[PDB]
Amino acid sequence: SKVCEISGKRPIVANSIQRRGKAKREGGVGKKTTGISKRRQYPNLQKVRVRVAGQEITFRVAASHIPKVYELVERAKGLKLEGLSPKEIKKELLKLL
Amino acid sequence: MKVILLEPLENLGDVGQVVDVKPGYARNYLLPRGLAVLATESNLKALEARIRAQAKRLAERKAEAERLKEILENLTLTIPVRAGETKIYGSVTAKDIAEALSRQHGVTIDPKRLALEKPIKELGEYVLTYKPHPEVPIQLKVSVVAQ
RNA sequence: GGGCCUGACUGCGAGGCCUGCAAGCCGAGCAGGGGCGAAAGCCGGGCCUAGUGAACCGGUGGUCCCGUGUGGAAGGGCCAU
RNA sequence: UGGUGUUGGCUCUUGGUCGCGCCUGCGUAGGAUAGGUGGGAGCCUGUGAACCCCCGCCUCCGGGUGGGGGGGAGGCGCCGGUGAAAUACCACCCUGGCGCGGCUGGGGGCCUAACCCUCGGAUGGGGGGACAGCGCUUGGCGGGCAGUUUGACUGGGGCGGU
RNA sequence: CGUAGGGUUAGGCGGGACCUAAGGUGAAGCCGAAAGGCGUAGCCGAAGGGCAGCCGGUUAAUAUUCCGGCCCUUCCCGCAG
RNA sequence: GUAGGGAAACCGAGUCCGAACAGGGCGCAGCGGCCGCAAAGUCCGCGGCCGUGGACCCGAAACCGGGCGAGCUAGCCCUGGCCAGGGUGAAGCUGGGGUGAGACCCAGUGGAGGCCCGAACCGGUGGGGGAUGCAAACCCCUCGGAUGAGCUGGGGCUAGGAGUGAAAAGCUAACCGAGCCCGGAGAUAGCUGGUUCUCCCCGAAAUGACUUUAGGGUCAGCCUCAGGCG
RNA sequence: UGGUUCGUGGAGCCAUGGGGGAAUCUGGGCGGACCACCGCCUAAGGCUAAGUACUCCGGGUGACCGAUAGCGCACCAGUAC
RNA sequence: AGCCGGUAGCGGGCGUGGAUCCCUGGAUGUCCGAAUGGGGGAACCCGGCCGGCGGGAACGCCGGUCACCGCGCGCGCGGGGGGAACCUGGGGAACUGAAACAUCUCAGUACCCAGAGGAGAGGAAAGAGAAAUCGACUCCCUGAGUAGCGGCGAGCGA
Ligand SMILES: [Mg+2]
Ligand SMILES: [Mg+2]
Ligand SMILES: [Mg+2]
Ligand SMILES: [Mg+2]
Ligand SMILES: [Mg+2]
Ligand SMILES: [Mg+2]
Ligand SMILES: [Mg+2]
Ligand SMILES: [Mg+2]
Ligand SMILES: [Mg+2]
Ligand SMILES: [Mg+2]
Ligand SMILES: [Mg+2]
Ligand SMILES: [Mg+2]
Ligand SMILES: [Mg+2]
Ligand SMILES: [Mg+2]
Ligand SMILES: [Mg+2]
Ligand SMILES: [Mg+2]
Ligand SMILES: [Mg+2]
Ligand SMILES: [Mg+2]
Ligand SMILES: [Mg+2]
Ligand SMILES: [Mg+2]
Ligand SMILES: [Mg+2]
Ligand SMILES: [Mg+2]
Ligand SMILES: [Mg+2]
Ligand SMILES: [Mg+2]
Ligand SMILES: [Mg+2]
Ligand SMILES: [Mg+2]
Ligand SMILES: [Mg+2]
Ligand SMILES: [Mg+2]
Ligand SMILES: [Mg+2]
Ligand SMILES: [Mg+2]
Ligand SMILES: [Mg+2]
Ligand SMILES: [Mg+2]
Ligand SMILES: [Mg+2]
Ligand SMILES: [Mg+2]
Ligand SMILES: [Mg+2]
Ligand SMILES: [Mg+2]
Ligand SMILES: [Mg+2]
Ligand SMILES: [Mg+2]
Ligand SMILES: [Mg+2]
Ligand SMILES: [Mg+2]
Ligand SMILES: [Mg+2]
Ligand SMILES: [Mg+2]
Ligand SMILES: [Mg+2]
Ligand SMILES: [Mg+2]
Ligand SMILES: [Mg+2]
Ligand SMILES: [Mg+2]
Ligand SMILES: [Mg+2]
Ligand SMILES: [Mg+2]
Ligand SMILES: [Mg+2]
Ligand SMILES: [Mg+2]
Ligand SMILES: [Mg+2]
Ligand SMILES: [Mg+2]
Ligand SMILES: [Mg+2]
Ligand SMILES: [Mg+2]
Ligand SMILES: [Mg+2]
Ligand SMILES: [Mg+2]
Ligand SMILES: [Mg+2]
Ligand SMILES: [Mg+2]
Ligand SMILES: [Mg+2]
Ligand SMILES: [Mg+2]
Ligand SMILES: [Mg+2]
Ligand SMILES: [Mg+2]
Ligand SMILES: [Mg+2]
Ligand SMILES: [Mg+2]
Ligand SMILES: [Mg+2]
Ligand SMILES: [Mg+2]
Ligand SMILES: [Mg+2]
Ligand SMILES: [Mg+2]
Ligand SMILES: [Mg+2]
Ligand SMILES: [Mg+2]
Ligand SMILES: [Mg+2]
Ligand SMILES: [Mg+2]
Ligand SMILES: [Mg+2]
Ligand SMILES: [Mg+2]
Ligand SMILES: [Mg+2]
Ligand SMILES: [Mg+2]
Ligand SMILES: [Mg+2]
Ligand SMILES: [Mg+2]
Ligand SMILES: [Mg+2]
Ligand SMILES: [Mg+2]
Ligand SMILES: [Mg+2]
Ligand SMILES: [Mg+2]
Ligand SMILES: [Mg+2]
Ligand SMILES: [Mg+2]
Ligand SMILES: [Mg+2]
Ligand SMILES: [Mg+2]
Ligand SMILES: [Mg+2]
Ligand SMILES: [Mg+2]
Ligand SMILES: [Mg+2]
Ligand SMILES: [Mg+2]
Ligand SMILES: [Mg+2]
Ligand SMILES: [Mg+2]
Ligand SMILES: [Mg+2]
Ligand SMILES: [Mg+2]
Ligand SMILES: [Mg+2]
Ligand SMILES: [Mg+2]
Ligand SMILES: [Mg+2]
Ligand SMILES: [Mg+2]
Ligand SMILES: [Mg+2]
Ligand SMILES: [Mg+2]
Ligand SMILES: [Mg+2]
Ligand SMILES: [Mg+2]
Ligand SMILES: [Mg+2]
Ligand SMILES: [Mg+2]
Ligand SMILES: [Mg+2]
Ligand SMILES: [Mg+2]
Ligand SMILES: [Mg+2]
Ligand SMILES: [Mg+2]
Ligand SMILES: [Mg+2]
Ligand SMILES: [Mg+2]
Ligand SMILES: [Mg+2]
Ligand SMILES: [Mg+2]
Ligand SMILES: [Mg+2]
Ligand SMILES: [Mg+2]
Ligand SMILES: [Mg+2]
Ligand SMILES: [Mg+2]
Ligand SMILES: [Mg+2]
Ligand SMILES: [Mg+2]
Ligand SMILES: [Mg+2]
Ligand SMILES: [Mg+2]
Ligand SMILES: [Mg+2]
Ligand SMILES: [Mg+2]
Ligand SMILES: [Mg+2]
Ligand SMILES: [Mg+2]
Ligand SMILES: [Mg+2]
Ligand SMILES: [Mg+2]
Ligand SMILES: [Mg+2]
Ligand SMILES: [Mg+2]
Ligand SMILES: [Mg+2]
Ligand SMILES: [Mg+2]
Ligand SMILES: [Mg+2]
Ligand SMILES: [Mg+2]
Ligand SMILES: [Mg+2]
Ligand SMILES: [Mg+2]
Ligand SMILES: [Mg+2]
Ligand SMILES: [Mg+2]
Ligand SMILES: [Mg+2]
Ligand SMILES: [Mg+2]
Ligand SMILES: [Mg+2]
Ligand SMILES: [Mg+2]
Ligand SMILES: [Mg+2]
Ligand SMILES: [Mg+2]
Ligand SMILES: [Mg+2]
Ligand SMILES: [Mg+2]
Ligand SMILES: [Mg+2]
Ligand SMILES: [Mg+2]
Ligand SMILES: [Mg+2]
Ligand SMILES: [Mg+2]
Ligand SMILES: [Mg+2]
Ligand SMILES: [Mg+2]
Ligand SMILES: [Mg+2]
Ligand SMILES: [Mg+2]
Ligand SMILES: [Mg+2]
Ligand SMILES: [Mg+2]
Ligand SMILES: [Mg+2]
Ligand SMILES: [Mg+2]
Ligand SMILES: [Mg+2]
Ligand SMILES: [Mg+2]
Ligand SMILES: [Mg+2]
Ligand SMILES: [Mg+2]
Ligand SMILES: [Mg+2]
Ligand SMILES: [Mg+2]
Ligand SMILES: [Mg+2]
Ligand SMILES: [Mg+2]
Ligand SMILES: [Mg+2]
Ligand SMILES: [Mg+2]
Ligand SMILES: [Mg+2]
Ligand SMILES: [Mg+2]
Ligand SMILES: [Mg+2]
Ligand SMILES: [Mg+2]
Ligand SMILES: [Mg+2]
Ligand SMILES: [Mg+2]
Ligand SMILES: [Mg+2]
Ligand SMILES: [Mg+2]
Ligand SMILES: [Mg+2]
Ligand SMILES: [Mg+2]
Ligand SMILES: [Mg+2]
Ligand SMILES: [Mg+2]
Ligand SMILES: [Mg+2]
Ligand SMILES: [Mg+2]
Ligand SMILES: [Mg+2]
Ligand SMILES: [Mg+2]
Ligand SMILES: [Mg+2]
Ligand SMILES: [Mg+2]
Ligand SMILES: [Mg+2]
Ligand SMILES: [Mg+2]
Ligand SMILES: [Mg+2]
Ligand SMILES: [Mg+2]
Ligand SMILES: [Mg+2]
Ligand SMILES: [Mg+2]
Ligand SMILES: [Mg+2]
Ligand SMILES: [Mg+2]
Ligand SMILES: [Mg+2]
Ligand SMILES: [Mg+2]
Ligand SMILES: [Mg+2]
Ligand SMILES: [Mg+2]
Ligand SMILES: [Mg+2]
Ligand SMILES: [Mg+2]
Ligand SMILES: [Mg+2]
Ligand SMILES: [Mg+2]
Ligand SMILES: [Mg+2]
Ligand SMILES: [Mg+2]
Ligand SMILES: [Mg+2]
Ligand SMILES: [Mg+2]
Ligand SMILES: [Mg+2]
Ligand SMILES: [Mg+2]
Ligand SMILES: [Mg+2]
Ligand SMILES: [Mg+2]
Ligand SMILES: [Mg+2]
Ligand SMILES: [Mg+2]
Ligand SMILES: [Mg+2]
Ligand SMILES: [Mg+2]
Ligand SMILES: [Mg+2]
Ligand SMILES: [Mg+2]
Ligand SMILES: [Mg+2]
Ligand SMILES: [Mg+2]
Ligand SMILES: [Mg+2]
Ligand SMILES: [Mg+2]
Ligand SMILES: [Mg+2]
Ligand SMILES: [Mg+2]
Ligand SMILES: [Mg+2]
Ligand SMILES: [Mg+2]
Ligand SMILES: [Mg+2]
Ligand SMILES: [Mg+2]
Ligand SMILES: [Mg+2]
Ligand SMILES: [Mg+2]
Ligand SMILES: [Mg+2]
Ligand SMILES: [Mg+2]
Ligand SMILES: [Mg+2]
Ligand SMILES: [Mg+2]
Ligand SMILES: [Mg+2]
Ligand SMILES: [Mg+2]
Repeated sequence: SKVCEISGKRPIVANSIQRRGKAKREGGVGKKTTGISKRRQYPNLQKVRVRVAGQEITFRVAASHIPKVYELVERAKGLKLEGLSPKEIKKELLKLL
Repeated sequence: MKVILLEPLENLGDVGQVVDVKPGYARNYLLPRGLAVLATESNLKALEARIRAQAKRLAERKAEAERLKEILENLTLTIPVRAGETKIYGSVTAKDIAEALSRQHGVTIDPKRLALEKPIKELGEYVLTYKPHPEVPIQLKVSVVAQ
């Protein structure tokens, strides 16, 4: 319920629009709005744990950008990552974005 | 999802083959256990350039062995021994033929490859396969003679 | 009471009644195509006064007026309900 | 609460669909049980015949069709009976059914590795487990809360009446 | 009360250079559009724990604080065991 | 502004409805002896009144946003403190009795309890006083609890549709059925009030219709001013 | 869902939380559903003066005020209270 | 050619060898504050390390230095906080109006928050939209209360 670390996808505000009535195209009198109230639409945030340079790195990422994580690992094969901490590996992974 | 198998897995495919499986299978079983790699375009050339290079080293064996099948099959290794009538007092071994094909005719050869279980204990004219590479077996004519 | 019928018209409408508005009401006459009558003529529902509901939004039939570069189409307008 | 994403493996079982083997098709008339349109004036037998009997299957009650054995070489069409179409043989497809497969819909069972819980030990063990949680979406219940509405005349107002 | 001058003296009294309580804060970590919310340790947090001074005299005004008497604590250095 | 008519296509001093060349709707138009001159229309000034805006001025009860408050009060948490004196005399214990052993009875010991009387302390029952008070809750007399669900110091946490409540919609800083401050903000008020020099001419209405209208409005009626008619 | 004049409307365009998910100019997006024709334009990387806004500050100028006015404050005022 | 602020006085001084005073630069600048050694009830308290001072080891004082985060190959550069309005972005009411009220309006306004700078934003066409046309963006005038949107109501408005 926050921020995709790969895409930057963020919780956005949306309206919930309650309607009644038969649509004009169905031959009806037309749609009437019985209510409009704000709500939030969240990214489909999921945990993705991967191993890089021996250490275990966790990403909080929207489902839409899950393959972008595994790509970052392949692109991380050509980096001097050995011996760094997980916090340091993550920064190097995201730097390759 | 397309992947490149690193190993032959039952009813899945052969090593180095590009198969298509479900995302979760590849992400939470195969790729973590080293059983397959993502069929990305980048390492899809890595696969291709191994298929390429491995075929190159092999056809270089089948065309270096062929040149060694030209020198042999077009000569005869005459071997002089001490022999009584037909039985030899000593024996001519594959090692002997090799060390014979050295000093004579110039070609050094691998003894352990020649097809000869027991040492030759009689005179005559023998036809001995070499096999420096399968499907390329060199027939060598070796003539055991006395004195 | 009976005969033939569909004027329980279409296109209009001088002139008025009533009246704050918007409505309601009466209407001769002209044309189109008719009904009845020999004809003069009558006929635009019903002896009369109640039996009703402005807009908006939408349905249906027709019209073929608009059609977002152009031809169409979507969707509207108009007449009728 | 349905669909769907995160969400995967194996199997069994029913469903649907194509691929393939296929086999199934019953009037009067007409050999007999004629799926249809073409191709068709021939195919078939040491890829052993007319037929004797044991085996499943299909039986509109004739059979049909699949094996096996004996024997081991002739049998059906073209003709005509014949019907709307009429026959050996070769394709395309039609009915329905079955089997091996695709590819998926449900269902049952099991797995583990996502995900969740846990364990002085943690690139691990244990438990749950593709469920639950969570994201998008569907319909529902919903004074827990929120915004409001709840007409006028009237011998005051309400009540009644209008 | 107005103006001015003077008056509050501590190693031992109370607080701090000690400790922890609720609670607050908060490396690690978790969460949230932003602001921020949480959070084991640790830190802060007292009138609780801990810790060595009694009696008398003196000033216009301070006194376990100055003075007198008799005591005591910690730190540093050194000596001896 | 110089062209209008039609939903429009379009036509145009016409156009629209229509079969119409019918009828109707809406449209189409200076004075003198070329010039003055008066004029479409238009520009600017000025004045009346209307629309928009807080719109003549002052006034709500309220609604919303962001902060500020538990030094009062409510509850809890941590850590300390306090409760004279007297009375009642549970269990247990011991001894005696009792019995097959017991139950149990009696005396002594004992010291329990949202036990009793009563100060401190915590309350606030009835009456009187007070009522521009000593006091925006006080005073006198009386009265309830006073080892407990007791009282109290210090240190803390919980708050506004929220807290806390042995529950009274009580309390959350002397007015709480939704705190306070600042902001939206000059909210809105068809209601009440108020509206400031002088003189001159005219001079009403309180009806009708309709109205979630009835003490408010739109139109008409009635008043007034300018132009015109006569 | 939002933005736009567009409140579901025939609803395109621009943006995007969810699902699916391409191509490299013979590719692609747009001209208000959609299709054809004809044109326009090159998304998914970034930067870029000037013309524009404001007035704590400085100056200049008022058919602006003149101590109940003009800033809340002409004065020791964000003060006393 | 006077001067030691408002500020006179007391008691003392300074200036044509150029004072006071005005401008520019520099020096000094206690303690708190982003506040940053640590703590904290701002302006107080308590430390480590190196150097100095005292008879100085205990004690105290003086100078230097020591927060956290980001970025780069232990050392560097950067960040933090503030500013009257103005700006952009992320969130975002209600009274009110519709003579009731819910869609709608008030309004993407008030306000909160993040960031920016002397401005900010936008900006070099996957534009416009019918001109066989134009040629980044910003801003003013106009187009125009037009086109349209709208319980086709109130209103909104390119
Ligand atoms: Mg919804
Ligand atoms: Mg519709
Ligand atoms: Mg339609
Ligand atoms: Mg609607
Ligand atoms: Mg998650
Ligand atoms: Mg995962
Ligand atoms: Mg998506
Ligand atoms: Mg996807
Ligand atoms: Mg009659
Ligand atoms: Mg009759
Ligand atoms: Mg007739
Ligand atoms: Mg008339
Ligand atoms: Mg009338
Ligand atoms: Mg009537
Ligand atoms: Mg009528
Ligand atoms: Mg006639
Ligand atoms: Mg006639
Ligand atoms: Mg006639
Ligand atoms: Mg006749
Ligand atoms: Mg006639
Ligand atoms: Mg007539
Ligand atoms: Mg009648
Ligand atoms: Mg009659
Ligand atoms: Mg009648
Ligand atoms: Mg109507
Ligand atoms: Mg309406
Ligand atoms: Mg309509
Ligand atoms: Mg039509
Ligand atoms: Mg047309
Ligand atoms: Mg068109
Ligand atoms: Mg065409
Ligand atoms: Mg056309
Ligand atoms: Mg057509
Ligand atoms: Mg049409
Ligand atoms: Mg009609
Ligand atoms: Mg659901
Ligand atoms: Mg799923
Ligand atoms: Mg299981
Ligand atoms: Mg398991
Ligand atoms: Mg497990
Ligand atoms: Mg289990
Ligand atoms: Mg699930
Ligand atoms: Mg759905
Ligand atoms: Mg729902
Ligand atoms: Mg309800
Ligand atoms: Mg309610
Ligand atoms: Mg309201
Ligand atoms: Mg109502
Ligand atoms: Mg009602
Ligand atoms: Mg009502
Ligand atoms: Mg009433
Ligand atoms: Mg009455
Ligand atoms: Mg009456
Ligand atoms: Mg009365
Ligand atoms: Mg009365
Ligand atoms: Mg009633
Ligand atoms: Mg005094
Ligand atoms: Mg003195
Ligand atoms: Mg002393
Ligand atoms: Mg001490
Ligand atoms: Mg010390
Ligand atoms: Mg301390
Ligand atoms: Mg401590
Ligand atoms: Mg952190
Ligand atoms: Mg915290
Ligand atoms: Mg804690
Ligand atoms: Mg400490
Ligand atoms: Mg402490
Ligand atoms: Mg203490
Ligand atoms: Mg103590
Ligand atoms: Mg002490
Ligand atoms: Mg002592
Ligand atoms: Mg003295
Ligand atoms: Mg004294
Ligand atoms: Mg003294
Ligand atoms: Mg002493
Ligand atoms: Mg020693
Ligand atoms: Mg017109
Ligand atoms: Mg006419
Ligand atoms: Mg017409
Ligand atoms: Mg006329
Ligand atoms: Mg003139
Ligand atoms: Mg004029
Ligand atoms: Mg007016
Ligand atoms: Mg206003
Ligand atoms: Mg006003
Ligand atoms: Mg006005
Ligand atoms: Mg309200
Ligand atoms: Mg309300
Ligand atoms: Mg409310
Ligand atoms: Mg608040
Ligand atoms: Mg208190
Ligand atoms: Mg309290
Ligand atoms: Mg305690
Ligand atoms: Mg206690
Ligand atoms: Mg206590
Ligand atoms: Mg007591
Ligand atoms: Mg007692
Ligand atoms: Mg007692
Ligand atoms: Mg006692
Ligand atoms: Mg006793
Ligand atoms: Mg006892
Ligand atoms: Mg006893
Ligand atoms: Mg006893
Ligand atoms: Mg007692
Ligand atoms: Mg006693
Ligand atoms: Mg009690
Ligand atoms: Mg008691
Ligand atoms: Mg008692
Ligand atoms: Mg006492
Ligand atoms: Mg009390
Ligand atoms: Mg008290
Ligand atoms: Mg009291
Ligand atoms: Mg009480
Ligand atoms: Mg009393
Ligand atoms: Mg009494
Ligand atoms: Mg009393
Ligand atoms: Mg008395
Ligand atoms: Mg009284
Ligand atoms: Mg009294
Ligand atoms: Mg009183
Ligand atoms: Mg009293
Ligand atoms: Mg008393
Ligand atoms: Mg008493
Ligand atoms: Mg008493
Ligand atoms: Mg009692
Ligand atoms: Mg008592
Ligand atoms: Mg007592
Ligand atoms: Mg008692
Ligand atoms: Mg107690
Ligand atoms: Mg207490
Ligand atoms: Mg307390
Ligand atoms: Mg306190
Ligand atoms: Mg609480
Ligand atoms: Mg609170
Ligand atoms: Mg608060
Ligand atoms: Mg409130
Ligand atoms: Mg509030
Ligand atoms: Mg409520
Ligand atoms: Mg509540
Ligand atoms: Mg209570
Ligand atoms: Mg207050
Ligand atoms: Mg109160
Ligand atoms: Mg009260
Ligand atoms: Mg109030
Ligand atoms: Mg309220
Ligand atoms: Mg409220
Ligand atoms: Mg209060
Ligand atoms: Mg404020
Ligand atoms: Mg306002
Ligand atoms: Mg007001
Ligand atoms: Mg109101
Ligand atoms: Mg006035
Ligand atoms: Mg008069
Ligand atoms: Mg009247
Ligand atoms: Mg009316
Ligand atoms: Mg009515
Ligand atoms: Mg009425
Ligand atoms: Mg009324
Ligand atoms: Mg009345
Ligand atoms: Mg009224
Ligand atoms: Mg009037
Ligand atoms: Mg008159
Ligand atoms: Mg008049
Ligand atoms: Mg006149
Ligand atoms: Mg969409
Ligand atoms: Mg919208
Ligand atoms: Mg529409
Ligand atoms: Mg749209
Ligand atoms: Mg829309
Ligand atoms: Mg799109
Ligand atoms: Mg998206
Ligand atoms: Mg192209
Ligand atoms: Mg293309
Ligand atoms: Mg596009
Ligand atoms: Mg398009
Ligand atoms: Mg375009
Ligand atoms: Mg188009
Ligand atoms: Mg373009
Ligand atoms: Mg490009
Ligand atoms: Mg830019
Ligand atoms: Mg320039
Ligand atoms: Mg600039
Ligand atoms: Mg600029
Ligand atoms: Mg300027
Ligand atoms: Mg100025
Ligand atoms: Mg003046
Ligand atoms: Mg003056
Ligand atoms: Mg004054
Ligand atoms: Mg003043
Ligand atoms: Mg004066
Ligand atoms: Mg000033
Ligand atoms: Mg003032
Ligand atoms: Mg003043
Ligand atoms: Mg003052
Ligand atoms: Mg002075
Ligand atoms: Mg002097
Ligand atoms: Mg002097
Ligand atoms: Mg000089
Ligand atoms: Mg300076
Ligand atoms: Mg100093
Ligand atoms: Mg400082
Ligand atoms: Mg500090
Ligand atoms: Mg600190
Ligand atoms: Mg030192
Ligand atoms: Mg020293
Ligand atoms: Mg220092
Ligand atoms: Mg230091
Ligand atoms: Mg900041
Ligand atoms: Mg800033
Ligand atoms: Mg800044
Ligand atoms: Mg914004
Ligand atoms: Mg942001
Ligand atoms: Mg927003
Ligand atoms: Mg904003
Ligand atoms: Mg809100
Ligand atoms: Mg509202
Ligand atoms: Mg308002
Ligand atoms: Mg209005
Ligand atoms: Mg308004
Ligand atoms: Mg209203
Ligand atoms: Mg109203
Ligand atoms: Mg109301
Ligand atoms: Mg409203
Ligand atoms: Mg709006
Ligand atoms: Mg503002
Ligand atoms: Mg500039
Ligand atoms: Mg810029
Ligand atoms: Mg470019
Ligand atoms: Mg114009
Ligand atoms: Mg708007
Ligand atoms: Mg404009």
